[PDB]
Amino acid sequence: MRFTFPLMAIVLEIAMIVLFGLFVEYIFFELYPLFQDVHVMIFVGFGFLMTFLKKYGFSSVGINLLVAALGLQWGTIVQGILQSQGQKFNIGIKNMINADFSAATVLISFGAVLGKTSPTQMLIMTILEIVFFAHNEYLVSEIFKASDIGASMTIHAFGAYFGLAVAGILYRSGLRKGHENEESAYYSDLFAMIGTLFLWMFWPSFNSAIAEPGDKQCRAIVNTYFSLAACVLTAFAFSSLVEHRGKLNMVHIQNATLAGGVAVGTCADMAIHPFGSMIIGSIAGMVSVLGYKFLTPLFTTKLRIHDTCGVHNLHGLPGVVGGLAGIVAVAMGASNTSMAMQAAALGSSIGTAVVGGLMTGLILKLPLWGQPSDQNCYDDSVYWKVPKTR
Amino acid sequence: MRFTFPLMAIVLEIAMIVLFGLFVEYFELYPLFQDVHVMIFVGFGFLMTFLKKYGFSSVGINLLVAALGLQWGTIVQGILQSQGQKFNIGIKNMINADFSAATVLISFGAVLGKTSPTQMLIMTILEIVFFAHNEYLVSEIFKASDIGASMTIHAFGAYFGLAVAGILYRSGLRKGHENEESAYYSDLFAMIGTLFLWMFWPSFNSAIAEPGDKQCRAIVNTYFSLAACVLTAFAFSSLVEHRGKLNMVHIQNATLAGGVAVGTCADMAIHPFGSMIIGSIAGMVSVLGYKFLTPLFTTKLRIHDTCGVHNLHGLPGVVGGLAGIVAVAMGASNTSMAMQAAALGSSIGTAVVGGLMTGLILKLPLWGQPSDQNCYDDSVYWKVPKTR
Amino acid sequence: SSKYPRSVRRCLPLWALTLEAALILLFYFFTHYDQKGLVASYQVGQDLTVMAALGLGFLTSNFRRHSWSSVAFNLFMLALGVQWAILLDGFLSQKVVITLFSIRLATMSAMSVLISAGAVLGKVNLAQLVVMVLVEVTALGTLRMVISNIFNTDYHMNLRHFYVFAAYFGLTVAWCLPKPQRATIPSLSAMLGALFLWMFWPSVNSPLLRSPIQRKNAMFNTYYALAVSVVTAISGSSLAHPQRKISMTYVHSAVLAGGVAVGTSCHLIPSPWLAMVLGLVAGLISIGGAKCLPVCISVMHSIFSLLGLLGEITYIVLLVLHGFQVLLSIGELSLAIVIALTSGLLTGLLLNLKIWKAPHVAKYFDDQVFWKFPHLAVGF
Amino acid sequence: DAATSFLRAARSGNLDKALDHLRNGVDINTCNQNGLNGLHLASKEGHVKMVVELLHKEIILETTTKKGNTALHIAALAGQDEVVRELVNYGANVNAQSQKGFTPLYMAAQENHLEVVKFLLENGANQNVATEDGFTPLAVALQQGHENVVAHLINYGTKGKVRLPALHIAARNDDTRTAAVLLQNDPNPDVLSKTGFTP
Amino acid sequence: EELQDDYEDMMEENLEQEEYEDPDIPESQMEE
Ligand SMILES: CC(C)CCC[C@@H](C)[C@H]1CC[C@H]2[C@@H]3CC=C4C[C@@H](O)CC[C@]4(C)[C@H]3CC[C@]12C
Ligand SMILES: CC(C)CCC[C@@H](C)[C@H]1CC[C@H]2[C@@H]3CC=C4C[C@@H](O)CC[C@]4(C)[C@H]3CC[C@]12C
Repeated sequence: MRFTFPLMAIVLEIAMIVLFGLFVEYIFFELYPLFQDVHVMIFVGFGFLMTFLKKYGFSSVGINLLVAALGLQWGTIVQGILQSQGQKFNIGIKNMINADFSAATVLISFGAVLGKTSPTQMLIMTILEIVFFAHNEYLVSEIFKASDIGASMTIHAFGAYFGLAVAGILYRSGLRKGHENEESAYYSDLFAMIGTLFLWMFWPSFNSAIAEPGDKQCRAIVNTYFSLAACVLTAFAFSSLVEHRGKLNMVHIQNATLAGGVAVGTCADMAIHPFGSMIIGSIAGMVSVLGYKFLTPLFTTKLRIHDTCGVHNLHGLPGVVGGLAGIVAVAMGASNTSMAMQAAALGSSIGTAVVGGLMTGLILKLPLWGQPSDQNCYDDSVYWKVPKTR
Repeated sequence: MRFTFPLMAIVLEIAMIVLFGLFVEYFELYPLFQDVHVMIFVGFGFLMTFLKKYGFSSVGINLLVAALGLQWGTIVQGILQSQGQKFNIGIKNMINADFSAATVLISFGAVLGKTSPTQMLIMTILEIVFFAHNEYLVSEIFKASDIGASMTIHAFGAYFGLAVAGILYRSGLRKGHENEESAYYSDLFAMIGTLFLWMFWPSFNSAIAEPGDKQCRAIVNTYFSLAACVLTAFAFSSLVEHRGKLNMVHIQNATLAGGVAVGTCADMAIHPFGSMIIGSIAGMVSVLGYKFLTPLFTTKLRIHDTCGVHNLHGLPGVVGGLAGIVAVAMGASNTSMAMQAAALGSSIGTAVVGGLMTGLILKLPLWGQPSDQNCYDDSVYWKVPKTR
Repeated sequence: SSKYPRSVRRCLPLWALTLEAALILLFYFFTHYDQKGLVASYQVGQDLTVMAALGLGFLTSNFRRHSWSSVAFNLFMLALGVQWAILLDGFLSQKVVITLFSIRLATMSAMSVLISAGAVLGKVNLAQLVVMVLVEVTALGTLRMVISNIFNTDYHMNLRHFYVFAAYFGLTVAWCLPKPQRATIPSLSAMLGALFLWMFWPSVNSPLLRSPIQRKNAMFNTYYALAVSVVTAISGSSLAHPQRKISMTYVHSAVLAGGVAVGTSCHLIPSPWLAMVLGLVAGLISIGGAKCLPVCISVMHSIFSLLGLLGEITYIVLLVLHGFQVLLSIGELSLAIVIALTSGLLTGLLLNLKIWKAPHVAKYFDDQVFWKFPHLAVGF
Repeated sequence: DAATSFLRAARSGNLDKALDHLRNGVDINTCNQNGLNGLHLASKEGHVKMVVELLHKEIILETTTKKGNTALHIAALAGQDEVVRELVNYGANVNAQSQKGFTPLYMAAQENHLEVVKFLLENGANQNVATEDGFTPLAVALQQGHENVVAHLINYGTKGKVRLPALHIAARNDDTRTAAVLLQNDPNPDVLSKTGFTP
Repeated sequence: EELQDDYEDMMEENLEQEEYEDPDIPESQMEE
């Protein structure tokens, strides 16, 4: 109504403080550099990656900051309660990294509904999605006992599919044929390049933070590094291939260059080998560019689901590919654990993402959170003081 | 043909995959690697975003060139070190691959705005071959000390790019170009790359330094060289300009000359005051180069250098090599003086000759080179937004 | 007088080169050189350097036509301040042995000046900033040495007061200056700087902690307090604004609220809930300062000063739990504030001198005063 | 020594010392090594009384420096509003061009001198006169981000001289000194206003 | 203030050209 956003945020913060007081108490310095790289990814990479919209940079980066800052606290609480089964627990560097991972999942989902939601809706979606994500990742890691060290399934596919389901519930007809504000600018694309480059550079730390120290962590770093390297080449090549007169598209360069990092995640600590990691990255970049070119218009115009950042083409399809790659590696016998449990983890991630997104989007649909009108979508001025000068 | 670039990119990537399958097998230096990585992809990438209509090509072709470069440099340096056998991938392989990417990006800065991405892929492959062979010569045959790679990376890349740009000379661009001009927010974006390079250069100069006294010396010397270089670059930028105004080109580039010029002497016992002297001289030399030598190179010598990478990498790299020779003469290191001189000469000569042959290959009208009017324009290879 | 800037072609190069030559000579005469955790110890100082350069330089780049000067002048000030701080902490705490720890401490001394300069950026030229760097570093060193002599604390450990010293020094210098705005892209660059500052502020809250468990607890408290402060600052911005919208300028500084609130006591906070409470209270105080201080020049510097004072007060409250010590700590804080204000007065009176060729008040916040631009008439 | 001291007095605004030097016999048209006479220096430093006195003592109003800058150029670049009004009142050419093609309106527009820009526009300054690089006052104002100058330049357009001719202004105030200077410069006492009336 | 008379419109209004014209000879015919 006016005070809904500050009231909900202060109530949530007081709840976080009470939960931390009731449940949270006080290897660290070895893993802290990797946590710093992950933190920079969460708050700079995603935040500035979503600033490609010419009239939504403020909301992109600021709502990214708000969502991730709330998400680290809420993910700490939920993941710790799940691990301790309801008892008081201590927190270390791993809890910090896992909470940042939960924030990353919420940010991936946010990329689907970017420019069409209010900050209040974003707080609600953060709170609900972290619960769904934490339950799914607990199932995958403890019941299925699958290997998802880079979280192609539990983070990327989950966030993509959960975001798409929220977008379909929130889909607006006036936006199907495009919007005048759903549109990029030169310097906005340069800021998006800041975000893309930081994500691309710090992805090896992202995929290797929770890996077992020694051979597995080094393997994850090397595999992510070379997978991203191959993915850049294939993303550039197919962006040239699919576009008019061979001109490169900044959407592809901003997003599809990270698909190799997304898709190598499940196999990151496995002995895929550098050539095997490179092959997955090349497939990832190809698939991401083709998704951006062909599947996104199909999803928007006929699917009725609008995905602003194209997070499907970066997180969902490369995530499914990463899960498929992990099942193939078990068939290879490079990695332990069963094929059936990897497939179960993939299916559970997708299904829980779609179900939780549908319920969360049904909650977000209510006309109480100050969501923008159709004409005011992708506009900072709905919630921010926008300077007259660009 | 519009399919030249995607076909070349895919063929190069497939060759990379095959070579990795044939030759490659499987933590304290990882933060230093990440510092070097940030330098490679953000500092160099956004340092060339100063051109008003070439930011997309600068940052994106930086990413593409360095991504191809790390793989190809990994392969070439690994085969050189293993003498054709299989080799393992450590953190040092990744650091050295990023170093090869840095060399190619330095050369890219010379021909920025006048080349196609296809030309960039070809130049990446050829230049990495030449650079890796010269670096092997310096490290193993000469056994000279170039821990910060003033000679093997910076001077080599600068003079290689100068040779390429000389071969690719366009008579219509000697007097200038309408697109060859900076913008306000473009210079602001270039400051990002400047700041990141300045912040992380000590890790660049100390990543592969011998652990212990040498690595700490590299860090401290690089830091104080950069600290002195900033002050002297600002002072001389004010000195050479009308009414003492500051030039954003000088502030973006000459402030980094301390990192280049201290590289050979980084792990030597040259003391913080010696590193400060080196950085001060580097800032002076870089500003003077940008002010006076770059117009001389462009107009009279027919060598157009878009980013002025001569004034940042070549002249400060030569100064770094000379400083290494002098430091050896003063007993600051146990390496022979003649070997340092041989490393300097070999770096410059190999860079020049390889750049000539590479530019002769790039001069073939088969790579989608931009026309004279369309130089320094993203719209040749990119879908450009309709507003800034 | 002429609104056209006077030529600095003789003042600025001579000043900078003489400063650099003097620094080199002092380093030659007084500085001297000299394992397993070499990289780990280097990373803390690197994080401080990243914050000082990137976060502080870009945080003030939000001005419409003063982003170049903010970023580049911050870089120049950092480069001068670290060298001068190395020499000064060498002189007042003994030759000068140069270690990574000494570089880290000198970087902290430089960041104090960099924070103070935000209250005066857009109203001074480079030479005035050189004077400010020198005098502020000297004053901070003098304050630390005085506290070490009186209260028997370590000289290096007294650098904890640098938030409150920097805030009041900057406010005082800004008050002495002659009396006199945003754009979207500079606002996004300033957000980049603010994000880097917010992300690495736990490195500000524990460089001086030798013990590992103290560093761990302080880092945890800073991280959680900063998260709470970000949420409170973004949410409550709409309340403290006439148009009920979120102010990006307010967010850029109010994100750091919890970090400042727990800065001097994060090592003594035993549970994350208390740090989270302090971050929430810092965010609420930031809302109130944004809404109330303009009624009673830089408002963000004013709320920074209030938050530094609040951090000192919560240090006083916590130090009893872990009354003569209260009197000693209050005297320490009062001495710090008094020295900050007095040195700020002196710096402002020095900056008002004619010889600095300061910009005309009609030309504040404009890069054209200091920077070359094309197609301009130059000279007379 | 005498001419240099006269130029120093003109720079510092010491009207008594400058008048003493002129009484002694110092050439009023003397200039420094940069080609700046006393009128140029006084216009730079905003010394209105010195500018008026030097105009009354028959200084050449359109004398250019080594850069081609008239006194009006220097006053407009320095942002000296009162000096600009006084020089225009005594017949300064508002459309004068330096060697590089800069006009006083261009200098005022590039320096964000709004009041000078508006006064020059009301006095018939042509905003379409370009430099040797092809830049207009609007172009440089846009490049430097001077939004108020840009807005005023667009809104004015080509309306033209809406102030009276300087001789009409002098006749309205019964000012014989300014009229004498104007008629010394322009010998036409029947200058026409837009309404067709003579002074 | 004190400078409005320097502009052509204000001078035109001050000189009052309408005061040098024969305005009319009104009759106001009684019938209609
Ligand atoms: C690396 C640099 C500093 C030194 C070596 C560069 C030399 C070999 C390069 C740079 C300048 C170059 C010349 C520049 C211009 C021309 C004119 C053109 O119509 C034919 C090529 C020709 C004649 C080039 C030949 C190669 C050249 C002489
Ligand atoms: C680049 C060419 C022109 C040479 C100029 C560089 C000069 C100024 C530099 C390069 C090598 C430097 C020396 C290297 C090593 C030492 C030993 C040390 O214990 C004292 C300083 C001293 C003696 C340095 C002084 C400065 C120095 C002589």
